[PDB]
Amino acid sequence: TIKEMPQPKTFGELKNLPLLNTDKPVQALMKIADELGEIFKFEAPGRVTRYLSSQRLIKEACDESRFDKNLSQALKFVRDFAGDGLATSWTHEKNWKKAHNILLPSFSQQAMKGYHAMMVDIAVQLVQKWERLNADEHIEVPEDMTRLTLDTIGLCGFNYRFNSFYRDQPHPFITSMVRALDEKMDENKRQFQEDIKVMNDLVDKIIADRKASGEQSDDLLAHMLNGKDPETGEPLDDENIRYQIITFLIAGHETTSGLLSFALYFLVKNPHVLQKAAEEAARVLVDPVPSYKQVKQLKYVGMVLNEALRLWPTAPAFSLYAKEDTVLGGEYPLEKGDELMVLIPQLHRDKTIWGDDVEEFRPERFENPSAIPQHAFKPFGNGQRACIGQQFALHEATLVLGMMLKHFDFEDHTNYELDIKETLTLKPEGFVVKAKSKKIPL
Ligand code: HEM
Ligand SMILES: C=Cc1ccccc1
Ligand SMILES: [Cl-]
Repeated sequence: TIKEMPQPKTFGELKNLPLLNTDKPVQALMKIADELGEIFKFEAPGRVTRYLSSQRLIKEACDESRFDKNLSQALKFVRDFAGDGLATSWTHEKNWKKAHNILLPSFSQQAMKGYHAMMVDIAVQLVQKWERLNADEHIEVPEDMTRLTLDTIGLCGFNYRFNSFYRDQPHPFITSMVRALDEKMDENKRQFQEDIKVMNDLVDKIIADRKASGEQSDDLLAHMLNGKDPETGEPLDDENIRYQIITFLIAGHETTSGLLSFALYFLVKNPHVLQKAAEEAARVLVDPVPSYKQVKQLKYVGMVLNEALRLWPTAPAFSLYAKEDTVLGGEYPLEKGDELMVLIPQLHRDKTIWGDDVEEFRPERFENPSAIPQHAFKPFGNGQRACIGQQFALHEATLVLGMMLKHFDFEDHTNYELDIKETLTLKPEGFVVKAKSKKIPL
């Protein structure tokens, strides 16, 4: 029997559109969800979508025979730069499945072992930076985590060194990336087009240096350049290879920087959790450099990372459309092409799944993950359109956080007040700490 969806306050002909005129629209959508419940309609001139918050409804929306990935307004904009790269292609575009099949083997267990030494190269630069600070100096947490994650995808994925740790100023790639993208929220056209040229010359250099190289390679770039899809039998064409390089250099670092920064925020705010994870790191990381196998034994560090993704998943929403007319939850009829948005932070606060203490930071929720019902925990998206870089993000973050907890004690010296900046990702803006060295050599 059919139900009418709640809707938040309207503004005449503008409908709900003005609720999004805020620098924190995900946070404002979470509040609407606390007020309206598991589903609400959100209308704008010429548009409608439905925001989902409960596991009981999201488990249906994750049914791939009924719903496929939709390009959100944001992906539609990013598409101007990332083209039909993995993240911004429709599932039905030839190049989505070709590139999925060609690039999947770049995240196999054997590929992950291949990347480990270069992840260590970066993680050691981070540890050295902090070792080298003078007394009383502090650390800008998301700034340094972005330094780490950017350098990690450039080097592991492309054998390119952004050398972020030699810079106190942004890398010309990144800031060009940002102001070209903003320059479609006279003159700022030699400027926007200076930037696009920055992006294009970097992609050009990545490709050309690989070709001029006589070294054998099995990294991500090697797959883009040489791999053949077993289905079509075809390799990627030059145009799509370019889009994939841009896709992975951005998707491959921003969300991972967020996760690291929230995890450390939650550790400093919960000193018993911090002590338990530091104890694990001291017990397990018995050598000067961690090995692949040692990172795999950092069980509790990995539970910390999942509990940080539970509360602040750093790609906080994904969009879907109905493949055919269908009824959601036995209550809401949908027509072919109708859109749904999955509000992941709210899914992750569903008290029917997690119990009443949902706001508490408790990594022990992840002790027995087979206990979690289907579709309840979704920081990496859904189905065949789920994050292809999941294992890469979690290996890098477990390695790096384990090393941080081995080498330093941390102080929340400002009593930092959580302030979450929203871009394509989320981060704790302005988060700073002091790190006192434990004086353990590398
Ligand atoms: C903790 C860090 C990360 C988070 C939370 C995350 C989250 C997500 C989510 C939610 C999606 C689905 C997007 C949608 O449905 O519209 C996705 C897709 C994707 N991610 Fe990640 N991601 C992370 C790290 C990475 C890394 C390190 C890489 C690359 C190495 C990456 C590459 C991609 C790509 C290429 C897709 C598109 C996959 C496809 O549709 O075929 N991500 N991610
Ligand atoms: C970092 C992976 C990703 C890809 C698309 C949207 C948000 C995050
Ligand atoms: Cl529990």
